[PDB]
Amino acid sequence: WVKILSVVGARPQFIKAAAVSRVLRASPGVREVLVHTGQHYDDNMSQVFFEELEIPDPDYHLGIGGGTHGQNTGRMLEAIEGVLLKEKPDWVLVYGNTDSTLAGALAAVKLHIPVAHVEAGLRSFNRRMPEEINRILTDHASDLLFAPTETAVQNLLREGIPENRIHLVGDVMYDAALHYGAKAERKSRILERLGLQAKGYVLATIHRAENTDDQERLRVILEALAEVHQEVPVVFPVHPRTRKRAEAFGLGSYLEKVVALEPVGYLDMVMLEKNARLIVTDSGGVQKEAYFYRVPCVTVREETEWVELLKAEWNYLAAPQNAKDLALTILHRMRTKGVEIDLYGDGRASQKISDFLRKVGIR
Amino acid sequence: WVKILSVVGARPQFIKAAAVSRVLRASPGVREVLVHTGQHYDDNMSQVFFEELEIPDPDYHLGIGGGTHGQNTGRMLEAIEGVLLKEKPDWVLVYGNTDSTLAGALAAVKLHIPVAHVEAGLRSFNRRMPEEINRILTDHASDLLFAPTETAVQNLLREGIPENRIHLVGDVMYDAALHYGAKAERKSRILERLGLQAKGYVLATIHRAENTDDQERLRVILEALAEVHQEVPVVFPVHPRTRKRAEAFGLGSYLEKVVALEPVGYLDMVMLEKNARLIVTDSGGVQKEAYFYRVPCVTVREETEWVELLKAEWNYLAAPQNAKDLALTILHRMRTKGVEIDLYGDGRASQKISDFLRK
Ligand SMILES: CC(=O)N[C@H]1[C@@H](OP(=O)(O)OP(=O)(O)OC[C@H]2O[C@@H](n3ccc(=O)[nH]c3=O)[C@H](O)[C@@H]2O)O[C@H](C(=O)O)[C@@H](O)[C@@H]1NC(C)=O
Ligand SMILES: CC(=O)N[C@H]1[C@@H](OP(=O)(O)OP(=O)(O)OC[C@H]2O[C@@H](n3ccc(=O)[nH]c3=O)[C@H](O)[C@@H]2O)O[C@H](C(=O)O)[C@@H](O)[C@@H]1NC(C)=O
Ligand SMILES: CC(=O)N[C@H]1[C@@H](OP(=O)(O)OP(=O)(O)OC[C@H]2O[C@@H](n3ccc(=O)[nH]c3=O)[C@H](O)[C@@H]2O)O[C@H](CO)[C@@H](O)[C@@H]1O
Ligand SMILES: CC(=O)N[C@H]1[C@@H](OP(=O)(O)OP(=O)(O)OC[C@H]2O[C@@H](n3ccc(=O)[nH]c3=O)[C@H](O)[C@@H]2O)O[C@H](CO)[C@@H](O)[C@@H]1O
Ligand SMILES: [Cl-]
Ligand SMILES: [Cl-]
Ligand code: NA
Repeated sequence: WVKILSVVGARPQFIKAAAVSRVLRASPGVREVLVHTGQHYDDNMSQVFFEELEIPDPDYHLGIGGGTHGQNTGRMLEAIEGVLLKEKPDWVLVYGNTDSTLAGALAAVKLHIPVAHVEAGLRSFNRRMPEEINRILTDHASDLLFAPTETAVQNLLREGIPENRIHLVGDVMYDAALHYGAKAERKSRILERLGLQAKGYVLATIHRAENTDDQERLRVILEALAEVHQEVPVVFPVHPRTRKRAEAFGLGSYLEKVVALEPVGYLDMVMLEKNARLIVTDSGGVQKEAYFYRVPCVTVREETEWVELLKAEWNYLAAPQNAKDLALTILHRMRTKGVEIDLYGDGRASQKISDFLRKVGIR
Repeated sequence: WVKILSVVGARPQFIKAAAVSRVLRASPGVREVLVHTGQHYDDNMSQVFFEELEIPDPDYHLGIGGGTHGQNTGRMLEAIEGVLLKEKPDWVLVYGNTDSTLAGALAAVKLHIPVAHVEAGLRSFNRRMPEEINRILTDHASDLLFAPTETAVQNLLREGIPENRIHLVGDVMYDAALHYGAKAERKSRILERLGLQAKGYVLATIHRAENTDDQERLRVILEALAEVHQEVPVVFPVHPRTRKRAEAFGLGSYLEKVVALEPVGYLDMVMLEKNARLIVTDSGGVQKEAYFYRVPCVTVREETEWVELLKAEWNYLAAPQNAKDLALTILHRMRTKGVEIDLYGDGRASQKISDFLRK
């Protein structure tokens, strides 16, 4: 009856989409079309998520990826528009803040197709971040804004977005963690294969462009991880951009001084996060995931969007300026806990989102 | 030296860049680089402005136009990104609110090149207009905002954009009218070849998507204008978009019933605006221009971005609901006038901008 077309491109977008897609598939008023831009294309970055989270094959795969901002965004814009003219959906759902997100929103909004932004209103206040551009422009292009936190609500209101278009629904990635938890615990044997026990390692992920594209920042990080490793084993699934940059900069050797893995699937990843002594990341989603599992976290950035984690003291910023301090901060915070607090809703964000889409009516 | 790279695609943008470039051309410590996206390509929509306004040849011409929103915008984003990578400017300047404008900003922001928006903060609150989306996304992507009006300023502040990034400089298209008026006087002979008497006609332009793509709205307008023509001749430079939609909906006879022209150069157009009894338009520029020459204006839309013109009684909104209502509104308004008031500044917006960019 109502057709809702989702646009996904990259790993974190398949996980969110998994959770929301489940509710939309199950809903009777609702046919879904999934468009995968091709932004993430390696099997351990894309395929594995579709398999392990039980997502059906995309209705479209545009096969666009590996280019500049300008190539990727631009080619995505044109190709998504193509799909949209054929499919003529009632809603376009875009997720998060990848180049794929912005391309989806821009494609839709000029065709007068209502766009709903899942994970809306987050701000880094750091415009050099491409993801800051993406979420600002996406949000102002959107008709519905599904905010995960009250901070995000307040950001949107401050940018003069009407309250009637903003919905605090919490976080679908919490829905996903809750839902897929039993499957992870049953199926992952990553601890076994690595020979690791509960709380006998630190988990690390790093891929922010601002960390990977600057040789000195990256060196600071790899070196701090290696030092940390001497005291507590460090498990490092390595983003494909991070590996490419490490290699290009001649930092290959630093990956040998830790337990460096290829990108892992969600199920393995849950298990690593759950059983870590501490998570160190520059990832958006991992910051929250650490909090889900009540594991202290260190964010290797000058800022985070998820400021509630800092207030609650589950998270702590440590910009990579010298390996000495970064290593020290990590080992110190390894001993901390934040305060008890519920964030991110009740794990039924996707259900709230589905309901608001079905019941908004024609303008 | 500061490298300022201007991105322009459409007629209105050439006219603004004309005013801004003359100032930067003759400014110490500034190299100007101009990219033409190719969005307007016809000689009567593009080349004629470069020629008559003495705008230098573009350093680059990306040759993109005539496609969808998606196609135009997408190819311009990739192409403009190409040039920026080769030129590495200190600033990107974008103008107005066309698809070219958005591509330009978006290309630049992702390379961490600062973007200045010339004519920032205008709002129609008609979110469906592709120009509203364009100016909103652009304003939010820009680092400097050159607002032409106080309302444009209040619009930005309401959207959370901080005061220290907003400069009220007035309107460069005012600058342009001043500078080129004289030349329009000596070189324009359009009244001669059309055989019109000064104040012997009404001037019309229509090209908003929401008027042209909607058969019934376009019908009301060409109907209404033909009835106006029975009473006072109607002179109608027909935008190419308008011509094609009119022809598509089999409305081309209403065009022949009035004095329907291909698009004309800025010089002819200045003449026509100056010497019209009243101007009927859905253009943005042309409504300001009508006030410049104290010619009463009727704006064939449900709203305007330039609210000060309604308030000053120089302009009057007339939604295209009914051919006869629209025509009577036009015929009525032509023996009206607005109040004594100076808008859009001193004719030195271009220099105020040029100044903020070196500083
Ligand atoms: C900083 C930033 O803007 N980030 C935006 C960004 O996501 P992100 O930074 O989280 O990238 P990412 O960490 O690759 O994926 C995490 C997931 O991978 C899983 N994960 C991670 C590593 C791994 O080896 N295996 C695995 O399953 C983890 O378990 C976890 O579930 O794109 C997102 C999107 O557009 O949807 C936005 O929502 C984000 N915005 C925010 C604000 O968080
Ligand atoms: C409504 C809207 O969004 N409009 C935006 C739009 O401009 P616009 O509607 O004025 O298009 P347009 O009317 O073709 O050109 C006018 C010029 O053509 C001259 N003109 C007109 C007809 C003609 O035959 N010959 C000629 O020289 C006239 O002398 C006049 O100088 O794109 C502009 C841009 O991105 O820079 C935005 O600043 C505008 N935003 C605003 C707010 O005005
Ligand atoms: C601009 C943008 O949208 N950035 C997002 C992108 O980062 P990410 O760094 O993956 O951004 P891109 O999609 O531009 O990929 C960058 C580079 O990674 C390599 N590559 C990428 C994918 C793949 O399957 N194989 C591969 O080798 C290529 O060298 C490619 O050029 O996804 C991340 C999640 O994982 C998000 O946090 C980022 O916000
Ligand atoms: C979406 C967009 O940016 N719209 C702007 C564009 O409208 P405009 O209507 O020109 O928008 P486009 O640039 O998409 O052109 C639309 C159509 O006009 C025809 N065409 C255009 C140019 C040309 O030289 N020859 C030709 O034939 C083509 O059929 C083209 O597909 O410029 C106007 C100024 O004139 C601005 O008021 C509009 O905001
Ligand atoms: Cl990662
Ligand atoms: Cl026109
Ligand atoms: Na369904």
